[PDB]
This record gives sequence, structure tokens and C-alpha cells, in this order.
Amino acid sequence: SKKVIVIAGTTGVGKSQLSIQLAQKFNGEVINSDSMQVYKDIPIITNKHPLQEREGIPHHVMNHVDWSEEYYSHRFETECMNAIEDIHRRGKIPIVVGGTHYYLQTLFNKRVDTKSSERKLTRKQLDILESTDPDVIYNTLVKCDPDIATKYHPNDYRRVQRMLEIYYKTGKKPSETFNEQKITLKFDTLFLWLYSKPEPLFQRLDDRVDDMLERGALQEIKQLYEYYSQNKFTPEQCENGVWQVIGFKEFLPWLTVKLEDCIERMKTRTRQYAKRQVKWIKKMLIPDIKGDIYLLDATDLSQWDTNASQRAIAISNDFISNRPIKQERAPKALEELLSKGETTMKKLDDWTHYTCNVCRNADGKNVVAIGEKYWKIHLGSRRHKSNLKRNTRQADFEKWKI
Amino acid sequence: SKKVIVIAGTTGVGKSQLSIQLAQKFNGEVINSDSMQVYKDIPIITNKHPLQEREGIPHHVMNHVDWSEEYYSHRFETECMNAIEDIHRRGKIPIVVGGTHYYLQTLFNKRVDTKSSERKLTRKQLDILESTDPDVIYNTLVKCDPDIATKYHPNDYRRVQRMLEIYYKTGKKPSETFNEQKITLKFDTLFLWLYSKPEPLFQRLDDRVDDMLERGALQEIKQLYEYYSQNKFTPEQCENGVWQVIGFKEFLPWLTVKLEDCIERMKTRTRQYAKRQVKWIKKMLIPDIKGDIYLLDATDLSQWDTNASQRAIAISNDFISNRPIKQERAPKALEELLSKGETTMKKLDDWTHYTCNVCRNADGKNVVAIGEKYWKIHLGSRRHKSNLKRNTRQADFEKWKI
RNA sequence: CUCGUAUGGCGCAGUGGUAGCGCAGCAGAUUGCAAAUCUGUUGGUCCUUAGUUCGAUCCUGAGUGCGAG
RNA sequence: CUCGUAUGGCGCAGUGGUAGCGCAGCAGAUUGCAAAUCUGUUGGUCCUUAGUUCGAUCCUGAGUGCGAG
Ligand SMILES: [Mg+2]
Ligand SMILES: [Mg+2]
Ligand SMILES: [Mg+2]
Ligand SMILES: [Mg+2]
Ligand SMILES: [Mg+2]
Ligand SMILES: [Mg+2]
Ligand SMILES: [Mg+2]
Ligand SMILES: [Mg+2]
Ligand SMILES: [Mg+2]
Ligand SMILES: [Mg+2]
Ligand SMILES: [Zn+2]
Ligand SMILES: [Zn+2]
Repeated sequence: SKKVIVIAGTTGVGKSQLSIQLAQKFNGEVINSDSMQVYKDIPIITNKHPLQEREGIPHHVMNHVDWSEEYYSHRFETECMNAIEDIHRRGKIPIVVGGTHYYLQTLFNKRVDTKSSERKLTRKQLDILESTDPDVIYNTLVKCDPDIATKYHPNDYRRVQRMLEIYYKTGKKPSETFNEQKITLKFDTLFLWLYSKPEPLFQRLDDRVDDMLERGALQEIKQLYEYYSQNKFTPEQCENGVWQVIGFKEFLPWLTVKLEDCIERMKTRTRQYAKRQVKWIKKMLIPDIKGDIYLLDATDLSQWDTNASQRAIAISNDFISNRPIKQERAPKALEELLSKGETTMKKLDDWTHYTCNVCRNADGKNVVAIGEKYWKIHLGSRRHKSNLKRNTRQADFEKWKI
Repeated sequence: SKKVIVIAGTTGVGKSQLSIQLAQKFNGEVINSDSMQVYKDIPIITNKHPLQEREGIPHHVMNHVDWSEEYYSHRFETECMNAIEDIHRRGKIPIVVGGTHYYLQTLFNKRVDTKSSERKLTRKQLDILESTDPDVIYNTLVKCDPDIATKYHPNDYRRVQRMLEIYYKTGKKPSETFNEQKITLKFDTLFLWLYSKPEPLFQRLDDRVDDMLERGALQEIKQLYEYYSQNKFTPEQCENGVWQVIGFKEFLPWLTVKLEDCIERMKTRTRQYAKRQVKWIKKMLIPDIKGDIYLLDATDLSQWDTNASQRAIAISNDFISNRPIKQERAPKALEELLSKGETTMKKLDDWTHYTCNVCRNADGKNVVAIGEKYWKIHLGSRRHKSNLKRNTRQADFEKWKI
């Protein structure tokens, strides 16, 4: 049936570079899945693949959103889906590339459609959702469908809110909605994971930040600051739209010697991003696709043509030819990356909550752990210990008085 | 979503035995997938799991077909499908068990519906399908849609015929029909493969044949012979319905000291069956389900409870709990069975035909190899060699004639 | 003692010029027969020995094994 | 050869009773913000040393190291 190739991996691994090679070799068009590359201009910091390096290969769902808009999952689901259909009905093979692996969920119905589910929210309902209270909306969720509230921490406002929002608009318990999800892969998809040891990568990711400024990043930064300014925007705005990009918010303090710091801070955010990306691919993506993925070692660039190019072409060739892949699925070196221990084994299965009646956070609320394993990690934490001691001593001082 | 557990494996591995344990533990009902256990009575030779060993667990699509009927794929697809639906709408989890792994294809749309595709075959069309000629129906296929004819040998009458039959009833090239198949798994299925080293198994399969007669197999054999008789049936009938079962046709010659031979011949057929079953599971089933299967070592029965019972329960438990399986998927010992080299690597990919203009079979037709690899195997065969020599020597007597 | 046979794991051909078939075995196939079906392929040097002959697995002699007498 | 100053990976506080803050780091989460966000958490017992006091990072005196005319 209609095939679809997807390329995943961390930043600066050659995803775009590969995507092009395959596109040419197999007659296809690229579809960006990077949540930040969907915005207008600002190519240097948003690291868009230059045109004179696309061999004319068509690109979709990329650079079209106005800095005034707020892109998101569904916006991608509809857009990415159209590109697929369109590319397919033209005898071409789609190729989705990006670092926002979260969006990839659309490729296998891992979402909840609440748009076609019209329902005028009630004054009572809304007043709860948009409540100014800290942990009140959570209690509401625990009340209606506690089997979903237990899968979230009482502080995960963004998510706890979403869940309740669903319960309202759909009038159906979100927990149930999930148990009923089919979660089946859409289209005969081929997941290619381009990977590279963290050390070598981190180095490249750093240098690619240096000559990233040399190419005139500061110009795009000031530009972004001009728009940021003349708009009365506060730093807390850097949690929406383009304002989330890694390459702007980091230099905000340099916009009130020290610019050098904003650069380091940026190099760090990038580093962390790459790390969180692997974690997702290993604990979220792979487990979701039952492990039907193929690794490509791009650690030693001096090679690439062999480890990435050829291998990717080899697998893709058998793939498109509508045949069972004979390739090893993973080179000896990265073999353990697809192991159960490195993947589904790490996923949290115990959701029972625990509230330490002795420890409390800066927000005043008492610490609440999820899962017996971590509940204990906390009990043995110096935090809990140091606090359990001061508590005992205070309680003891009185014992002595008597 | 609606889960479905399936248990595959060779004969005498404990599939039924396991199916029951799971059924109880997880509240489910068994669905037989054995093409021979679907017939009436004849339990000893058809090895039906005894009732007083089913703990009252419901069984479906098993023992209901009259010896006068001819069960087949679709017949199973509809029947198996109903049981699933029915079991599901009752809060129960279906458990399909059997050795006819071929039928399992229904679990992931690996067939072609040609019943709802009514079309009065033409006198010209029919005269070709039911042609008395040896290799004429094949030529017709090569004419219309040669891309499918090349995937079959010109002697595979049963299949070449079906392909052409499809081309007619559907008026759509069968080759195309396949390239368009989605081949997606139906229901959240869990494939459990109960395996056992061939040697220990072969031993059990043999003794299993001895006390199989002691339980009164000959009584069922004579019974089958009574019906076989008084019906003017010839041995060539043993290619249809129950007549295919392993436990009857083998004793036909003993029905015109020598019975001992018919028993050996049976132990062999069973042995071969077990071998062909593994080959299917490794080269057909697994490759088709992308390798989403879990092995259970039942080689050392003294264990079972640990390697089979517990493990199966552990995996099934996480499965039914709608959670990503944390189990290893394969015990160190049988690890290599799920390797690419032992599976998709063996599947034939080269379909180019080759006709040895020198070698010919008993039917007169010239040998035709499929796949360069095997084309060569033939060229170096003693058959081809011995024949190429007599041919040269005879031609060398022509030069001497000048 | 009569007359017979002695070929790859087993059951069988064959020819005065250095051997095939079936079965098992191994392997590929499998989209209404699948416990069925199709297809490809590895094994011996024709029991030992002395001769006849240009040359013997096949012809004669003997030995040995086995077969019904 | 007289003054300063050294506390977890880095950067800096600090009470006489056996230690913090910021970063990193490590871990769990993710079904309309995901380059985001939520959550949990490992590292040192305070340069070494003589003592001063019931007691020591925090007091007194040496020595090590760096910086300072
Ligand atoms: Mg890119
Ligand atoms: Mg703009
Ligand atoms: Mg390169
Ligand atoms: Mg048992
Ligand atoms: Mg059974
Ligand atoms: Mg009957
Ligand atoms: Mg076999
Ligand atoms: Mg013999
Ligand atoms: Mg002579
Ligand atoms: Mg001291
Ligand atoms: Zn605590
Ligand atoms: Zn030949």
C-alpha cells in the first residue's frame, strides 16, 4: 500500500542531508516535522536546510506560520496529512523529517479530536478550567474519571487541564477514550533513526552553534528582538510560538562580555534538547511502534556514505519495493539501543500516588511521588532525611522538657 | 482497544494446554485454528484437546464441519471473525490456537475477497480455468498480468489457477490487488510462539503417536475407512477435506506386519509437518507481523511452568493491561530464532525465471528455475551435469561424422 | 545340497565403455484445498576377490551376506 | 621576606553543634504549548595540620597552594 518514510534523530545528525538523498534516489518530497521550522524566515537559528542544498526537492509544512500564530499538534496533523495525500496521489513518496518526534504520533492515531466535538462550555465548567487557583482544577479531574488523574502529577497544569478539557468537550472519560484507541500505524511507514554517540555529537552541536552566529545569527536575534519589542512582550512569553526557539530567549538578558554567557547557555539548551530527544525515541516512539525501526550510525561522519547513505538506501529500496526488510535493523555498535532494557523497560507502570506529610516544596504543597520505586527514592533522599531529622529533634526537645 | 491473543507453534508443544491456563487467568475463550480439528468427531487422530481438560473454557470454530464439507480460508475468516466479535462484546478476550498458521493471515487482511465480487464466468474464461491441458492456464496468466505469473512456477496449478480466477472475478490484476493491500494487523493482537528444539520434540511427537493408537486410533481409522468406503473413494481423494488428515491416508495401503509400516509413515508425516510449521512461522508469519512476537521455550517440559506458564502469563498480563511489554521477547537460548538471518533473510526476492533447455522432468517439460541463486544451484547440480555430459558426448559423435 | 539376489540411509532400476528413480533428508514457494500442494537439491561409484576383454556395475570362477527351497 | 585567599563538576554564600544557593548533572512524565512544560533526585561532611573549648567548616597558631608591594 501507500508507503511513507520517516527520519528521526537528534539535532545535527544529518537528517535533512539524508532526507534529500533518499528523496532523489526514490522520487519523493520532504515534509518538515520540526515545530520551530514551521515559522516564517529566521532560518539561521531555526536551522532550516538551505535551498541551494535541496536539489529542488519539494518541501512541505515548513516555513509558513506567522510569528503571530501558535502552531501545535492538530495544526500539524491536518497539514502533514494533506502533504501525504497530495504527494501520494502524484506517484511520489513522502518523507517526514524533524526533531519534534512528539508530532510523529499523528502517524498512528495517538491523539484526541476535540474540534469536531462542539460543545459550549458551561460557566461552571469554564470557571474551573480557567481557575486562578493552583491545584483546584486537578481535584475536579480526580472527581470525574480518577483513572486519568492518577497518570498525572497535580502540578502538571498544562496537561491536567487538557485532560479535563477533553472530559468536557467530549463528555467521555479521557481514560476510557485512551483504552479504546487503536493506536495503529497509518500508511506502510518506515522509521529510520539516525543516531550518533553523545560525545562526538555534543562537539558538533557546539561548533554548529559557533559558526551559526558567524553566519549572522545575531542579526536574526535582534530582528526577533525588534518584534519581541514594540509589542510589550515579557520573558514569560517565551513559552509560546516561536518564542520557544533555542536561539532567542537565551540572549534576552544580553538585551537587558556577557553575550558570551548567552552563547554558552544556548549551547547547553541544545545539548539538553538532543538528550531529551533520544529519551523520547527510546521511551516513547519505539515502544509505540513496537520496535519496528532501523538504526543508522552517523557517529563517524568520515564515513556516513557507508553507514548512513548506503544502508538507508538499501533498507528504503527493499521497503518501497514492498518487501520484508533484510537489513539487520541495527549495527552491532548501536545494537543495545533497541533492547527492551533501553526502551519499554524504562516506562513507568506504577502510578499509585504518595504524599510525604513531612516534606513540602517552595510552593507550599506537600511532595507527592508517583510509583513505589520513586516513592522510596524520595524517602531515602537527603531532602527527606534532613527534614525528617529537624522534625524529630523539634519533637524531641519537648520530650526532654517533660 | 479490543485485544486478541494468539498461540502458535508446532504440534505437541502444549499450545492447547497453555491456551487453557491463559483463558482462566485472563477470562477468555479459545478459538481453534487447526484446519483438521474443525471436523466432526475423529478426536484421537485429529488430536482435539479433551473436554475434561478444558476447565469449562468455551471453544469455537472447532468440531462442526461435516466430513462431506470442505473447510477453507474464508470459511475460517468469517467463522473466526464472528467468534472474536462475540467473545469481545461479552467482556472476554479471544484466544486463537492452532497449527494451521496459514489461516492466521486473516488476522491482518492477507487475502482477497472474491465472493462479494459476483461475475458470471464466460464460457471462454471457464474453458481456460478448467482446462484439461497441463500448462495452458499458466500461459493465459502470463498474458494478462505477467507480474503475478512470475511469482509462481508454471506447475503450481492450484495457485496459478486461483490467481487467474481472481483476475476474472475481480477484473483487476491480482498483482496490483496485492500492492494495494494494507496488510495491517486486525485488533491489538499478541503473538505467542511456543517453541521446542526439534530433537526433544521429535521424540515426543513419536511417542505421542504410539499411545495415540493405544487410546484407540485404529477405531477412528476404520471408522474413517468405512465412510471412505461405501462411497467409492480413491486415494487421490486424500487431497480434500478430512481426507488430508495425518492419521488416515497413511494407513490406506494397510487396508489394501505391514501396519507397523503405516505407523512409521505416519510418524514421519507428523515430523515433517512440525518442520514445515517452523519454516512458516519463521519465513511467513514473523516477517508479515514485522517481528512483533514473543518466544516461549517449551523444550524442557520438566520446567514449562517457569519458561512457559509464568512467562506467558507475565507477557499476557502486561498486554491485556494495555501496556508496552517489558518481557525480553525471547529467551537467550532461542534468541537467534528471531534474527533477521533466520527470518526475512530467507525469503525469496529474485523471481526472474530460467529455462534449462537441456534438462527436463518426467512430465516432459523443461526444468525452470526461479531466482538467479537457485538457477545456479541447478546448473551445478549433478542432474544438469550428468545430462550436459551425455548431451556433449552425443554431439561429439556428430563432429566425428565429418 | 537346489535355484536366486547382493547398487547412495531404506526400497528399487539400468547398460560391455566408469550409474539413475522413489522415499527419507536438505532447501525455496504458499493471498479459497494448507495435517494439503508445487518446486529445486546433497548423498553411491554399483558387496570382496581372481579372471575374459581394448575396456566392465553389468560376462565366468570363487568367497561372503541375504532369499525361498 | 609582610598581607590576602581558598566550601560538592563549575560559580558563590554561610550558624558553634557534625552544611547551603545558582548552575550544570542524573532520573520519571508527555494524547492542542513539546526547541516547550511538569516532576523527582545523586555528588562535598568545608585546603592540610597543632591545639582552643563538651563540640566543631565557622575561634587561635603553624604548614600546603594560589594571588598581592
Ligand atoms: Mg534538518
Ligand atoms: Mg513576521
Ligand atoms: Mg555529510
Ligand atoms: Mg504441560
Ligand atoms: Mg492442540
Ligand atoms: Mg461424519
Ligand atoms: Mg522439511
Ligand atoms: Mg536396498
Ligand atoms: Mg588382456
Ligand atoms: Mg580539630
Ligand atoms: Zn519527605
Ligand atoms: Zn539443466
